[PDB]
Amino acid sequence: GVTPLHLAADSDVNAWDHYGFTPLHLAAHVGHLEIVEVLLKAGADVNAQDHAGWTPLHLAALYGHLEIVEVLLKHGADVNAQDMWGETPFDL
Amino acid sequence: RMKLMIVGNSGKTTLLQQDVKDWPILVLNVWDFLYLAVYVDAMKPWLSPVILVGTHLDVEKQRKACMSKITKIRDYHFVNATEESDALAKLRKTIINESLNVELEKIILSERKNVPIDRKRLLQLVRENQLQLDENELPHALNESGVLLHALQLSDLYFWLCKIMQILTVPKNYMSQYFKLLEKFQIALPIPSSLSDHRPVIELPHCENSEIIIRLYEMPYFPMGFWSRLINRLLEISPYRPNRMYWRIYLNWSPEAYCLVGSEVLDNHPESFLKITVPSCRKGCILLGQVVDHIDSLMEEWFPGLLLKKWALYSFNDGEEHQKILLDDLMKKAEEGDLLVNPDQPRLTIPISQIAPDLILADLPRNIMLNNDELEFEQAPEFLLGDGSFGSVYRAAYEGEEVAVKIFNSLRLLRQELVVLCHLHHPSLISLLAAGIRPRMLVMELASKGSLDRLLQQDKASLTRTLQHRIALHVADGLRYLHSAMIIYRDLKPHNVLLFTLYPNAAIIAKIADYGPGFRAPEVYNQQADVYSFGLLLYDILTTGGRIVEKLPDPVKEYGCAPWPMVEKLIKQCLKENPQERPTSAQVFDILNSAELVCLTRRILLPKNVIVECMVATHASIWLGCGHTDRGQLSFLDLNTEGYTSEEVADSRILCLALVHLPVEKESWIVSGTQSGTLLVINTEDGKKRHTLEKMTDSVTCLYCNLLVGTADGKLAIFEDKTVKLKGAAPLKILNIGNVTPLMCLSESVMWGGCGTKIFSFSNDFTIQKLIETRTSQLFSYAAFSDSNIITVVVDTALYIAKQNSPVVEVWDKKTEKLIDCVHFLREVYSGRVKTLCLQALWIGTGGGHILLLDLSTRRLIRVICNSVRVMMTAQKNVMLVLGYNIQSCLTVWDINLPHEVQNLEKHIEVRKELAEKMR
Ligand SMILES: Cc1ccc(C(=O)Nc2ccc(CN3CCN(C)CC3)c(C(F)(F)F)c2)cc1C#Cc1cnc2[nH]ncc2c1
Repeated sequence: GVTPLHLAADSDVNAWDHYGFTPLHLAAHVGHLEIVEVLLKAGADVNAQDHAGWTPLHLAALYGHLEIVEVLLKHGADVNAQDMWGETPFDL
Repeated sequence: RMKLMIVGNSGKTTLLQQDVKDWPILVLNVWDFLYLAVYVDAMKPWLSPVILVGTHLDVEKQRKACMSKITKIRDYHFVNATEESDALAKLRKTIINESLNVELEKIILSERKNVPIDRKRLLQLVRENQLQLDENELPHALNESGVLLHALQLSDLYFWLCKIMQILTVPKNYMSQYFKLLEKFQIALPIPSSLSDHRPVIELPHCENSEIIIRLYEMPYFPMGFWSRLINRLLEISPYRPNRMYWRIYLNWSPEAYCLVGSEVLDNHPESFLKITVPSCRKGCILLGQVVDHIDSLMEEWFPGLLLKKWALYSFNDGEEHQKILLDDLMKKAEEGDLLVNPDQPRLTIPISQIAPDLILADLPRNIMLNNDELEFEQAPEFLLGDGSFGSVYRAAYEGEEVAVKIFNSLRLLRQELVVLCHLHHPSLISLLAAGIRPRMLVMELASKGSLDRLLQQDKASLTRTLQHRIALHVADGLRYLHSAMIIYRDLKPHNVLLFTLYPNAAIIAKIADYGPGFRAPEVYNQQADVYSFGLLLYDILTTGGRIVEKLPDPVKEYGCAPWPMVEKLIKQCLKENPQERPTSAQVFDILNSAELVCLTRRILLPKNVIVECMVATHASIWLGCGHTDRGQLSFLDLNTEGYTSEEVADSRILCLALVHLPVEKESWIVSGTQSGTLLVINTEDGKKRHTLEKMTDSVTCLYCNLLVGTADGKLAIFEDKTVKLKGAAPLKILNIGNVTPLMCLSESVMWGGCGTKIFSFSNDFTIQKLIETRTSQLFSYAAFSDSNIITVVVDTALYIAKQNSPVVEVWDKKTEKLIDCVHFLREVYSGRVKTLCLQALWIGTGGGHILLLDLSTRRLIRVICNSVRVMMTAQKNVMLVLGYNIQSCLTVWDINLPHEVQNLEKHIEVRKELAEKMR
């Protein structure tokens, strides 16, 4: 239930998999800053959510990839959005 | 205020001036359809007092004769005029004298009756304060005043009044309510009630006297609405093609099965006759029995009382006039023998089965008539069953098997009970064995262990948890079945629960019986009262003694029984005071038909806004590491008294906990690994005797007792169990495996562990024996999960290993050094990411509050089961502890039998259902 864009992000722009992770989510999760920037420049949904409510900013700041956080913020992202548990990318 | 009604045959509204209206006489509401009787036979069905008044007799002695025809009623008045009568003032004075000889709701009704065509309660709350009684103020309150009328389903939220009930002349919710009311008011039937008043010409059946059974009902007066009610109820008749003709019933199914239920009157007779003509064969007598049963039910429920005479017509020889004999005489003859003999020349006789085939219980189902030879039926006094507490029941033997015999002294009750019983075949309902014709009795199967009431009173030791669940589940099944057939049990009591087998895995354990008070709903019935009674019964099952020994108190606190979560909630919701909020019996059974209902021993909720990251179990009690702040708080939760305590012991968040045991000196020290890297050793006996071991370079993330310390830099430090008590103890050796790669897993079974993305093994010599790289499994799950830290390791024959923020659990063979998807299991049956594992079966606690269960052979999903899981582990009756979050912390103590018992029930119910599939 994944598209080659999913695998490219790991190693459609908003198509989701079993876990709700769109390419963006996985790009901000693994730590590929360039892939995140490419995806936002390609028209990504910086306000998307997975099956657990996490946003691309959530995974970007969840692992310490602050450069991806800045790239998302400069591209219309919401810094106060909440997850399933109500936490924000600022919280993580 | 008062209600006045015009009754009788006929000025109607002409005499009312002296359909609903208002008139002061004190103000009254007049309905033209005390009670005023306008004057000769319609007054008897009307009979609250009735006043006789002449029908404007202005057309003398004739009026007096007509009055004395019926009078020789409260009084008589000669109002002999359509207007301005001489005695009109006298009639008004008499009516005033007769009439003279929820107040808040009455006041509020004026505002209530302001609907141009539910929300009325809001109007009762906006402009009133006492109406806040709500539940206690609206139990019956409006139908008593004829305004805003409200088992009618369309009555709770429904509130044209009586004139439209208009259909006799010729909103969707309003139309549905009108249809329901017309069905209730017997104006229209779910086959009209005013079809015709002339009996249609009937077909010609067999007219032989020896071939027909004729039952006559001589009634002096016809009650009003009798025929319409009989038409409505003479429809659920079955001989196992209803060519039905309707008039003010010719129900013929076959040339040998028909009921000619009609009414008539002879020329030389002032009363009325109801005639039933049935064929005297094997099938028609069933129809006759059903028709007699329905007529008796109508004259007992709808129209109590009514002197009614029952005759049966018999002819010794064909071609002779039918001779009518009272049913009491025929019953006496059937009790004495089975032949009616002519008193004159006693040589011609006729069996009762050919005359009154309902006094000898004739034509009962083929598999049910009692064979007088096989059964013992020895109803000797003092050879009772239950010492007579079950009525007049003794013991006997039917076909070599013991049975219970109930003697019936009075034929009405036996036939009513048999008709009730012949359509109740359920695994949880006691089943009919013998009809019991000649002794006039009823024989049932026997329960060896008495009733459940006796078990709860005395034999409490043998009643285990699974036995309680099985009894309650079977009784709920029975109640649900009873309500499925629109049958209402009176009051479900422990005395009505018979126990056959005490083996917990048997298909049937408890049964419901009714051998002809405190277990009462607040409203009293209705099935909501039955659910209330079942809630009380389950309260008395969970609490073994309970209310049968002596708004309810909490069962696990008043009586001190072992806690049973998910059953106390069911009791609470069943015993809800509002009948609309009680669950239906089907829903109650589904709640009982729960795998997690039996095993869930304990459920503890921790103080609000507390975060616990790790726990350990003493061997009951639990130590917990609070992580809702930047201070190291150690909490102590007692699983018995739920005495949650906490204290600050460290300057940094406590990350891991372990328990060193020293049987040599009988010591037990809890070691706490903190974020700053300090191992805090505290004697579990007292918190004062505490110290610290050698401080680690980085955070301490895992501790195991064999004492092994895993840090955030992979520096596994080995501590001898006897040197844990040594203050500032230095480890004998340190593996130093990994890099600045946390060592977070350590398990026994040579023993193994996990750090970063590598698995290591080592023996008693404490050096690396096997190293396995777990990033080679990136083709099965992408690098977002494999490249995470390793958080859990368990072992039986292959290492089951779980990584941080990953819903995938991997399996690695311990020999060749080389796949459970939790999202798949969750979707088939919500975050998915694995937070903890444990082993016994494999238990996987995911971040969304689910606890997946797997077998250790084929990794098959058993059950998926507070919406987070932080850590699950074993403890000791072996149990499982699970900790999760809501943030409101959650502790859940299951019975480790959980993988097995929930399987049993899955088969149990099934085989039990099979019995129903065989009982139909
Ligand atoms: C000897 C005997 C005769 C009759 C019954 C009986 O109950 N029949 C019966 C009738 C009707 C109904 C259902 N109606 C519907 C609505 N009504 C308003 C309420 C109920 C039920 C149902 F069950 F469905 F409710 C059961 C039990 C025994 C027995 C026995 C026995 C067996 N074993 C034993 N061991 N020790 C003692 C002992 C005693």
